[PDB]
Amino acid sequence: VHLTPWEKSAVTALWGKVNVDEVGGEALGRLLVVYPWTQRFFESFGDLSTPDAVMGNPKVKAHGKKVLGAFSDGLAHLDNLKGTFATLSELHCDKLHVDPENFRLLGNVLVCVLAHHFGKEFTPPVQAAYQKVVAGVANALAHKYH
Amino acid sequence: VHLTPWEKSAVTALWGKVNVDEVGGEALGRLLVVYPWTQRFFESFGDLSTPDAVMGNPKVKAHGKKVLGAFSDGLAHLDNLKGTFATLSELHCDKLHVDPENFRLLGNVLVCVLAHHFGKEFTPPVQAAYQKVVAGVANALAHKYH
Amino acid sequence: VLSPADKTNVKAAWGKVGAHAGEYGAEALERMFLSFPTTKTYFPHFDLSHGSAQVKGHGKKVADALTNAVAHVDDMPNALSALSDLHAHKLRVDPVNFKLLSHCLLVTLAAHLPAEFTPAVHASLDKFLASVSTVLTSKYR
Amino acid sequence: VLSPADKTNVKAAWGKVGAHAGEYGAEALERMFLSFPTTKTYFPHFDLSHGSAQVKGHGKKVADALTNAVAHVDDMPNALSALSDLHAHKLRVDPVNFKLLSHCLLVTLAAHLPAEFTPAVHASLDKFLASVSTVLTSKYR
Ligand code: HEM
Ligand code: HEM
Ligand code: HEM
Ligand code: HEM
Repeated sequence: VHLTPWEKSAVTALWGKVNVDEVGGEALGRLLVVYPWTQRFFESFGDLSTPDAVMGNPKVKAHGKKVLGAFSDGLAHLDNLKGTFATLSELHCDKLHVDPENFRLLGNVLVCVLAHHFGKEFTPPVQAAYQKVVAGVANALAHKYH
Repeated sequence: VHLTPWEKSAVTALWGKVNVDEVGGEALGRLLVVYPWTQRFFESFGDLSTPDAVMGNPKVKAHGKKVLGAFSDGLAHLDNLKGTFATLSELHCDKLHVDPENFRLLGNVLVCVLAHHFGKEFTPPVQAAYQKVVAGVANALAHKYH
Repeated sequence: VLSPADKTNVKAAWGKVGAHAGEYGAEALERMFLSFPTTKTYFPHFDLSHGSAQVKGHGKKVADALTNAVAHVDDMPNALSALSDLHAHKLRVDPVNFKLLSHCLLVTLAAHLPAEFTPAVHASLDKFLASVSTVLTSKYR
Repeated sequence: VLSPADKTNVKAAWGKVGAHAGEYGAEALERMFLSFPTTKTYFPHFDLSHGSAQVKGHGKKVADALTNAVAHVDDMPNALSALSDLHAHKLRVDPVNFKLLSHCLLVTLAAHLPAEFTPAVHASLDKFLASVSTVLTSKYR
């Protein structure tokens, strides 16, 4: 959504240190662990029995890098998240049939993962900036639902 | 809000048959009975200890008329509820300190009241139309919170 | 916690729904599908048109579970045991959706029970639906 | 329902917090006020600036009450009885804000427990804060 000029820079800065592939697998992995019902969409992924299994699942990691790579690209379009994610929105609603609530939940996990990996650097203002980002991305992906 | 042409008609048509004063008191009263915590804002109103006390309270009935009156007035501006409730939004935040969730709770109640008052005339498609309206009014009223 | 008054209110109003429980369940589903499109993501295998055989079928199932819950308001977790199992381990319907259907079941009841839907009964019914939802979501995590 | 491992995980993580709990409470509050401004509607009597005496003090209170809950994890309803009474009868904070503060407590812990905050502990801590939220709001109606 509307971040301030400084918030947009805080986001941009922090993200320059983010290994998208790793944070992607980590974030999606924790989503399946903390909110196990999200696993409903990934039966084909194989072993998702324990946290160590989910986190170590190669399909989970690979899907996580895909999901976060798309999220990453969208950061270059902060002022038009609705437009940049429109196609993905239709796909998640029409083909994938994914409840938008899942996007909000992954957003919660992503923030926890950033806080975790960055520590003190992920300050309250930096968090506020990313809250606007994950909320905007979730609203943008949910927008074309019908 | 983003209603379709027919939805805009259904809203106006139904609303014309609405007695704002009667429905405003009913809706505000039911808000206080159904979600008792909302009473936090109306200490000056006096007796609000029981459902009958609340529903028969003159101040609740008066405030209901005022609130739904502003809601009614807003229905003539579905094209820009933001600008319409901008001042009110700033007032509920800075002066009254009202949590925007209260606006959504009032919306749920109103829909129930419209359902109760109109019976089957409040068809599923009419409700969907009113859902976007109460959602949009709540959103417009929340827009100026900071 | 459903007080004795809540249980009395609930049983009276549900008692009034009676033979229409099936028709009401199907109507609440439709109200939900229309007002909150996201909920349809759980029914891609369903024909969701008005008067659908699947909607009617599922609406009757939903209503019957509610009838059972009401007849056992004093021990719902036990009465809805296989049901909380089904939603937690198979369906996996995100918890936020339960409030949407509760809202629409309330709306449906309001539209059908002119005399019965008093503010108090309205309050008791809201609590009851939230209880059923709490139970149905109890084994997710 | 918090499992045995959940309670083991919670106690272990919160123990690590240790003497920093109050400081973390204030940080959690600051993160919540900034990321979710609507929660500030409940503190119009507070100086909400970074480092304010009021937020510092309230952060300690919230942390201690969480330490109290951790100490009585098998019976939180009774242990937090006076607090659930307070929130339901006086403060009357709408139930939705509890999830907001829980999110920021969880984020504050992640920010301070590089080694401790594993996926499993993440899950248990989230469940824990949700339950504490549930009891503090259990007497709302
Ligand atoms: C930040 C939000 C998300 C982004 C940007 C994102 C991105 C994507 C992308 C780029 C694809 C591949 C689609 C294609 O181009 O062919 C995908 C697939 C998919 N996404 Fe999302 N996604 C998000 C969150 C989620 C969440 C939270 C869920 C559900 C827990 C989800 C479930 C799926 C599923 C089921 C697939 C299909 C995987 C398969 O091939 O089996 N996504 N997503
Ligand atoms: C559709 C929703 C609402 C609208 C459009 C609305 C409208 C109004 C208006 C017109 C005023 C008077 C402003 C003035 O001229 O000074 C007002 C005041 C007030 N509203 Fe709202 N309101 C809404 C919902 C609510 C809700 C749900 C709450 C909280 C439960 C709330 C709490 C108040 C309070 C406490 C006052 C102060 C005046 C008094 O009652 O003494 N309002 N509102
Ligand atoms: C709040 C009250 C709810 C009740 C009492 C309830 C009850 C039921 C019942 C009785 C069944 C049929 C089980 C059987 O045939 O063995 C069922 C299935 C199902 N429910 Fe729930 N449910 C509730 C909420 C939800 C919600 C909120 C959704 C999603 C918006 C949902 C989605 C489903 C789905 C996906 C099925 C299976 C549909 C099919 O394939 O036929 N349920 N539910
Ligand atoms: C994990 C959840 C929470 C815990 C453990 C908690 C704990 C407490 C405690 C220990 C007190 C002090 C009681 C006393 O002085 O006797 C209190 C006060 C307060 N809490 Fe809660 N609370 C929680 C959530 C919330 C939420 C979500 C809000 C709203 C955003 C809230 C708003 C307040 C307010 C307004 C006060 C009074 C502050 C003052 O004037 O000093 N609390 N809470």
